[PDB]
Amino acid sequence: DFSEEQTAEFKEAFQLFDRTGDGKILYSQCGDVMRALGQNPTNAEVMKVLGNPKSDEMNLKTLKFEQFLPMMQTIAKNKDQGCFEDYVEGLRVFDKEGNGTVMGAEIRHVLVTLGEKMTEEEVEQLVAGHEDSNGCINYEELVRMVLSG
Amino acid sequence: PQRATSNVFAMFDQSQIQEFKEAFNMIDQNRDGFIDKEDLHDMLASMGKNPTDEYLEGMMSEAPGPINFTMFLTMFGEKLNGTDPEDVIRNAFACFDEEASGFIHEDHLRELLTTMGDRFTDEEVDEMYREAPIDKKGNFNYVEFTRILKHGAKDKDD
Amino acid sequence: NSSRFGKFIRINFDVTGYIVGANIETYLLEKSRAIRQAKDERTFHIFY
Ligand SMILES: [Mg+2]
Ligand SMILES: [Mg+2]
Repeated sequence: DFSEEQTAEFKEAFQLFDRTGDGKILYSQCGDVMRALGQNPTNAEVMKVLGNPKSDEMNLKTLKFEQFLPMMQTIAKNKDQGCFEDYVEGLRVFDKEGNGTVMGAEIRHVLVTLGEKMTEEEVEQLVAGHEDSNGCINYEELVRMVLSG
Repeated sequence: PQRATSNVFAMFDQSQIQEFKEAFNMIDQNRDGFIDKEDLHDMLASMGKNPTDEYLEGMMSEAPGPINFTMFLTMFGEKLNGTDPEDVIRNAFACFDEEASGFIHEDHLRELLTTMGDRFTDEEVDEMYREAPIDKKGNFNYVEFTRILKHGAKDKDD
Repeated sequence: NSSRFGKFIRINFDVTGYIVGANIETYLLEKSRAIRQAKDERTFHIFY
């Protein structure tokens, strides 16, 4: 582990996610905070973390700050690290004329054809951040923007 | 910390001490630079109706004997801390809701106030409800609230 | 109940993919219904 600076960051996030009692942590809350604190891989880690696919009780999904720390390490061992070459090739295959004339409709289609989907307000929210025109980007600007957090 | 205010209220603008010296001059009918039973019992009676309760002895007992100009200034100085003029509160109220119409819904108000930040009880928060005038249909205006929080406006008059 | 008039409804979308308006038109409202009626029918619903 690093010095106590990362423990201090986890503590201030702990007091930051103190709704409905500071002590108890929801797995949704811990997942959100760990993702935002510089760990992209969050999709299929629920089984790798809980050890139990039980996702029925939203009110009481038990987690404590003590065992939370090794969880962060066993996640941060970086089980997967992709780079933009695969992403851009997939999008250029998804692309139609090589420049991105009007990409707005088909990106929504491809994101609604995936089974593991959660949100639509984010789908309408992605227009922010240089994604303003009718799919004007050839995906390089948006890849650069997303790969900056 | 110590919170003794060793300096004479140095952590504030000095305009308020000209208003305070004007108030001191107008209360001091003896004009000796010191308050008195003779002073207040008639200057307070100028707008008041000769109150029977002996709370001016409350002042002269809060600070024993007749109080100096600087004593009055510092006993107000200990009363001001952790507060700022209306500009910053107005800007914050403009920030939290984009519309800036001051339509702070009662549910929204309680959610934004009692829940997050420094934890405190909604029961003591209710003093902002039973006393401060809240607008109808749940929303809560702030400009009048900011004015009454500052010296700009008062709920009633004597 | 008889749909005794032709109609054509045009719905307007946008390049973005959202509805923006509509336009309709009717063809040849049947007449001679107020004048003498066949057996066991009625002119129109408004009169009722
Ligand atoms: Mg005097
Ligand atoms: Mg018909």
